[PDB]
Amino acid sequence: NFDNPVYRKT
Amino acid sequence: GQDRSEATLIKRFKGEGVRYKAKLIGIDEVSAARGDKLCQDSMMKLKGVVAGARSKGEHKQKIFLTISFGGIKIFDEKTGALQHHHAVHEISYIAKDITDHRAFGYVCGKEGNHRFVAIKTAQAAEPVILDLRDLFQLIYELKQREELEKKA
Ligand SMILES: O=P(O)(O)O[C@@H]1[C@H](O)[C@H](O)[C@@H](OP(=O)(O)O)[C@H](OP(=O)(O)O)[C@H]1O
Repeated sequence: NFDNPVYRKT
Repeated sequence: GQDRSEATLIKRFKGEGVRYKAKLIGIDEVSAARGDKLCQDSMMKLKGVVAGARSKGEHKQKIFLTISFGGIKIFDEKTGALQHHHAVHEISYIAKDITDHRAFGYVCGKEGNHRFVAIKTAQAAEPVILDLRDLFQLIYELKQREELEKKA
């Protein structure tokens, strides 16, 4: 399980 | 034990990228962009629905998903038509199904529109999850060096 470092919450 | 060097990964994810055979478990609306528990609860729910439909003789849709600089794309296997496309910037979290070595899911969408997409891979899910990890890290690294465009 991991977060996407290039995700844009905007 | 695949080679995960930068040059190799770039060739791996460019264009159509990497294609995997699988089945769509389902898509669930979730309240946050991330969370181990959030995803496991969603996976359990979607599978619960699948089990209920299977008892009625239904089957999960056969698909093939690709991992590329374009993010994750889901194609219908029988027709080859693109049905879902989630760009790299819309994917916020990847989660393996701790109860199934052949299933994983991901959360996509912007704030207020998060959805958990659940996938049942034909083979083990690990290589797919690892491709996503490598893809994201590579894009982050290329963007930091400002070379994404020169590689995609
Ligand atoms: O043997 P049974 O009881 O008929 O049940 C099938 C079995 O669990 C398969 O492994 C599963 O495929 P996956 O492992 O790829 O999910 C299939 O799903 P499907 O019906 O959605 O193809 C089920 O129907």
